[PDB]
Amino acid sequence: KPHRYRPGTVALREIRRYQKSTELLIRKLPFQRLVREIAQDFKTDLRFQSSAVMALQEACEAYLVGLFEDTNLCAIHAKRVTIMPKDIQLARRIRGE
Amino acid sequence: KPHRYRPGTVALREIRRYQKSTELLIRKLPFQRLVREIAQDFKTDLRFQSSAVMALQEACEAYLVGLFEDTNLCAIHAKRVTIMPKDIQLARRIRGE
Amino acid sequence: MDIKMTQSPSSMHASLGERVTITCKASQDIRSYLSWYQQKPWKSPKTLIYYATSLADGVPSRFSGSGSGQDFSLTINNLESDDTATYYCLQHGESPYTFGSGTKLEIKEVQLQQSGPELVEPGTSVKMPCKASGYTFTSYTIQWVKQTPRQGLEWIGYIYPYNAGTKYNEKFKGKATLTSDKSSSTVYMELSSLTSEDSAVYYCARKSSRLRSTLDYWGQGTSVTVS
Amino acid sequence: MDIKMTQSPSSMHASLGERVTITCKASQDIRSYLSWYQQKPWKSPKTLIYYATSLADGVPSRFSGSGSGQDFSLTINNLESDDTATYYCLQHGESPYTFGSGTKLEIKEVQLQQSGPELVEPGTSVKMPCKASGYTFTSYTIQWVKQTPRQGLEWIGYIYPYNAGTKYNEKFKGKATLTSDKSSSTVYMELSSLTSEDSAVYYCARKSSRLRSTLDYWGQGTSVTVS
Amino acid sequence: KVLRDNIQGITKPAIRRLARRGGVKRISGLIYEETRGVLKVFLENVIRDAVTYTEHAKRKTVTAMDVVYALKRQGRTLYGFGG
Amino acid sequence: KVLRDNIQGITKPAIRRLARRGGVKRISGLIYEETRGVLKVFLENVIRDAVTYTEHAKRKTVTAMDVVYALKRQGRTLYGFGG
Amino acid sequence: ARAKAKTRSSRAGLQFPVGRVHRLLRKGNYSERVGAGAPVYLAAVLEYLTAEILELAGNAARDNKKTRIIPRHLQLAIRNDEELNKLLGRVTIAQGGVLPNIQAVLLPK
Amino acid sequence: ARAKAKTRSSRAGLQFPVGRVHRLLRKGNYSERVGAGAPVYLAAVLEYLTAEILELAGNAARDNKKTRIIPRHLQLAIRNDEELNKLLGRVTIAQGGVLPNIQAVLLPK
Amino acid sequence: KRSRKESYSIYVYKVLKQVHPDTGISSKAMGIMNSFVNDIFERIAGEASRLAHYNKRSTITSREIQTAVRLLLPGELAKHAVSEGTKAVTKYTSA
Amino acid sequence: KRSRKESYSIYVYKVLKQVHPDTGISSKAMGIMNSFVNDIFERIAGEASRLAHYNKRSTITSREIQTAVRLLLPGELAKHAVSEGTKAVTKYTSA
DNA sequence: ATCTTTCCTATTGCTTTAAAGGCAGAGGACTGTATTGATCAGTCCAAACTTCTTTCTGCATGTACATGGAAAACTGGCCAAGGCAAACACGTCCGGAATGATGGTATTTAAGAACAAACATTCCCTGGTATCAGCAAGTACAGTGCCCTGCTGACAGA
DNA sequence: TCTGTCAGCAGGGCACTGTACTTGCTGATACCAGGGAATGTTTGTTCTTAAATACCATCATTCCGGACGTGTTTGCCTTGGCCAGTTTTCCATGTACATGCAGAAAGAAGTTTGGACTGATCAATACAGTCCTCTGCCTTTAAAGCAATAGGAAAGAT
Repeated sequence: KPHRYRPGTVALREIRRYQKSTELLIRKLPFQRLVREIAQDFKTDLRFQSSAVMALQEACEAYLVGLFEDTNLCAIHAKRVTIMPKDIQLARRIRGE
Repeated sequence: KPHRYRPGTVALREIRRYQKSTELLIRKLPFQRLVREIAQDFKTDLRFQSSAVMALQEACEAYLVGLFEDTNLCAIHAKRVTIMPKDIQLARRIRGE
Repeated sequence: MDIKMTQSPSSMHASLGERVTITCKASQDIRSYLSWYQQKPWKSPKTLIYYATSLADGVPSRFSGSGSGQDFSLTINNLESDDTATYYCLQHGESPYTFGSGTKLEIKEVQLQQSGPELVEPGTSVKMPCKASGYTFTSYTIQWVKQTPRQGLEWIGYIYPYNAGTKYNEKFKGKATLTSDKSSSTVYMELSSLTSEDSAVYYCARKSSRLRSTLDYWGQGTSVTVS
Repeated sequence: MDIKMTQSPSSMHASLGERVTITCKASQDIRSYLSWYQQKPWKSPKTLIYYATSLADGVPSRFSGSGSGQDFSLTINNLESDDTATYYCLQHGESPYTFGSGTKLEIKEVQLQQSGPELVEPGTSVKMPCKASGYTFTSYTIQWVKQTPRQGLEWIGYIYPYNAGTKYNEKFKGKATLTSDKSSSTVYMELSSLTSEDSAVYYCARKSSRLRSTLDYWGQGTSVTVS
Repeated sequence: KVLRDNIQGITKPAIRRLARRGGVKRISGLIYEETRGVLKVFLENVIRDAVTYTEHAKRKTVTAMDVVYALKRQGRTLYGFGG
Repeated sequence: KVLRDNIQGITKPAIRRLARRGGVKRISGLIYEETRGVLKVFLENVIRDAVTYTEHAKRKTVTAMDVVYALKRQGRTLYGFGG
Repeated sequence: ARAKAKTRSSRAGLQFPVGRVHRLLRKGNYSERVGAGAPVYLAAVLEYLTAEILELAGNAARDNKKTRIIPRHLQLAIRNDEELNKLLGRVTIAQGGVLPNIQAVLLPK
Repeated sequence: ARAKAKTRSSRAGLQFPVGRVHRLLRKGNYSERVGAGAPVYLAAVLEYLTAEILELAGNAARDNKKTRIIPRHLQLAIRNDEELNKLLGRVTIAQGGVLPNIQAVLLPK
Repeated sequence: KRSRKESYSIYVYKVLKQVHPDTGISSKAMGIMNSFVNDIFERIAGEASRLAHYNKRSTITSREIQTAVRLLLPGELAKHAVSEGTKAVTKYTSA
Repeated sequence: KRSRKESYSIYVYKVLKQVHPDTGISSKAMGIMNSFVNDIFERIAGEASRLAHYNKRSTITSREIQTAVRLLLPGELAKHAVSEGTKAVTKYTSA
């Protein structure tokens, strides 16, 4: 019988792992592509400094991490451990977003 | 037997009544006493313009109404209709207070 | 009570290069809340002028709008083969929006998806969607317009997805009902108790909540036929 | 490795209205993180000077401290009738805080509530609270200090209610355990495996998270006696 | 002349009306003390800034303009009092 | 040259990693599209402000200063690029 | 000869004061120098926003069979429009009240 | 003849530049005039805040057996302190990460 | 004598009479409108000042005001405000 | 020649060597400290400017800075910053 | 209690990023003059505080009980964990060109000063909107009565 | 002697009636917004000076595109565990509705406090020119940290 961790064990291990570290969690190249895709709707033939894309990725990841913290609090408020889309919606609504 | 509305009917009636109106819902004199009491800890022998207390009461009532709206949303999130102190705590936590 | 809108030149003919002037008169003051449209045959109308002087997005400077109060006019300077269409003036200074009678001229990304043509027997009800994309859904009302060969363009009502607030034309009260779904970014138009005269083409058009804004982008239209 | 604190005068006598000086020598550099306390008998200490030169709130200008590095001094200019007390120097420049031996001098609203005296048989555990009021409870740490006639003042540890962080003196690791209850704004000190030497007076003191802030307000002191 | 216990002046029916204007149909019994604590914290925060503004001007009367500035400093702009 | 559909480049593992850093233990299957929409809205707003700042400067390259100013204008101050 | 004075508001076709706006810009410590068109632009924008809010508030008053605009009408105008509500999202309007809304789950049955 | 120039930072006992701070206040369009004590006071406050954060970050680096302060240590210093976190509550530290915290409900039984 | 207090009351009243000839306005509503005008003025002026400072310019011109309007006002409000400002500046320059 | 870029790096490093003689600092940490110093400078300066404008004063003196520090910094941070500022001004006045 | 997997700890190399040293220019300091914003002492009246007195209206307390919240149980399905193959992200390297920065000219435009007057603020008055009170009119809530459908005891068929 | 079916009874659901609340109209009145009038101070006009900015050319720095190779990450599929959702029950705890008490509100007067205007004046800051030295950019060295390998210990699952 191959070894298996029960559900929730590797989840907690990953929580500790990614709270201990500080590296960016989104892949850099696809995020750069997304940034360029969005920007083309406002001004064609734009150029981006590398530091500009790095700053955008830092801001977006910090924002998403904070939103997920609020979402987790909202999910726990409903006596759940799974986060649903309605939890994100409630977090955004209370935040005023 | 005397007439008696079932629980929640007068609650909805009062909700409509106080959402239709605009007047201040806290009594003037006790709120003024509270305002003077709180300021007593920062500087003694302070005086207040009537407009200052009116502005404070307006701001406080608006803040409390908004906070109760968020609390009600939080309570409905947990499949309840009764707001509880944990709902206020969650609303304030998500608001960053 | 409703503002009757009169376009004097019911039809006209012109050649290339020359100037044209189309006048539209209001029975009551509307304070420059007038919009001009161009409708090719079997196509949705496109906006030319809004607020009685401002040029709509993507429209060349050949089109010129002027006037205020109750007298308004539209001017085209350098005519082309592309200018063969019907032109309407729309007033939205009062609650029942009224289109002009229309003027036939002949020369010798925001998107609103709409369903295809539908056949229905009298007495039933029909529900025609209007799926919008390319912009913030809640920030713009969705207007509904009925076009017939006899009565021309008629304004039905709108729904504001931001708060689900609706305003209906007194003629279509009860007959028409509007609802919206924010998750799908779609607005639905319900017609109850279809009659022979209810056969028409129904357009959904985007209008901002701003007072001077007009119906700027139109759906392709859903043609409804009643046996 | 712990910083031994040496007060040069162990006792002294002086008449009213003449200056006296108490010196406190630090074993290792602490960079001006020194405080002075006055403790009348059977009462909790009161802070006089913090950061080695700054007067605490409500302390008259007669008291003055000076020095930096490893040599510090306290000066009282006009000896009032009530200046007779025991004066300690506390260093908090490094993690294990240490008090001075104490100078017994004699001559010719933030509030922390503590429980009363408790008698406990050896081997059992005791849980003494420290109720706090008059300030933002989570903004300040609560510091616990043990006083005995023989060993004098000894620092146990602290609890930071903002994040429940704790730090303990090695002499009390395992012996002591601090917990906080933000709902009641109370901090609990837990002692386990009581012995004869654990008979002491335990004080809880408020301290800001700011590095230069010292133990500014103290509790009444819970006297614990082990049979 | 000394005021000690006016927080209880924010009575239960007043808090009920505030909740009703917010759309609350049912209210727990413990909501009132929580609401009083929240209101006290908010008032302390606003009045501290108002009194700071008053003291900087070397005045002894807290004007409505001081309250408006204190609110605006906290992202709670208030129209209708000389803003 | 053109870019069509890179929102799907924010893959499910990346969203799960972001949630893990946020302390999430269990994630619903519908969280990923919701997160993609939220991220797209946030990026659209920030990039619009940054591009406006760039255009006012009559430059055609978006600099880190433009992004920092755009984030600051939205109450999301970012340290580590202010120079 | 000396020309008759003509106020810059009338020259720009505005009702709001271009001169007062220019003086406020100069006195507000916003920049060392202020361009000629800056006060005209700012007065025009302020007048536009004022006209928009006033017309919405007047429509709200008409819907209520009232003749004068009160703070309640301003609140109704602002909070019934997504763009104005976003512009004034963190603003409190004295004596404005709140919009009537009850969550559907609280209604009977 | 002119006496030996003495930098105002040394005259005030500070490490931060009083002269640069004064020039930035003058060129910042904050007021028509700037007093002599304003740059000294502001430089002292900025130096105090810098020293506080740096010392907390250095202690955090020491606890990790590290010799150099990285953004992670600044994040740890700021977010472990209520007052600094309140001051910088709306600030994102690049490469700071987050504090390791897990809700008690999520831990295994 | 006492200091004179300036306000946008007369101009707000003129605009109201332009858009609603028969509608009045209460004193409290006029105070709210004065507060609104001052607040929007302060927002736009501060944003324009920051725009000028970022670009190392000593002058706030109509370009700075236009960019501040674009940044602050959301959606169609920005477009219509820009249109009105451009129209006003063009008319002012024409005369 | 290239345009020079000013920063608080050398002063931040001086303070670091003052508080931690042994520990160093990375370039990214130094940039974060520069951003922090600039941000707090801007906050205090803007608050002092608004204080001066409210009281119809043309000068930002140490009183405006002190009041801005009291309004901005929370809790004991404010009082310690005020103590440091008062000490610096007192030492400067005596020259 | 035992087996498996993960994390943590300790060497050793090498890598790269921090720290030291040097030069120039631009920006900070020093001295004196002008002047301008700000301090200090008087005075007045606008407004804040204090007290009294009705006058209720709203708050507080108490009683009956309807119903919403919380616990228990139970199951379906939705998500975690692991395996394997392929995608494509990361690194890196070079070519080309688009763009930002610098310098000199010249060119438009804004600051500053002085005077006239015209626009804005404060006072005064009045009349039209809005508030209050009484009486119908409509709406909706709650309970009762009449009609209807499914379950169970006794009858009828087998 | 055994089993299925029908009338009586229990439980639901729709319609009618009593009743409380909110709205709508009419009339009276009271009080707040709008129009007319005098002063002061702030805006407009004209001219000069200078300084901020447009434009044009050039250089060089940096960004975009493409190309290849390695190997870590993502996608898809399978298995099964445990968690979200549903149903049931009970009870305690909020809601609704008396009745009585008292203090909040409003009008009035009296007292008092202090905010702001006025005048004199005086201490501090801007401006200017000069000198010099502090800080930023360039260059070179070495020590903290990352990576690879191996071993130990803690923890999960059985």
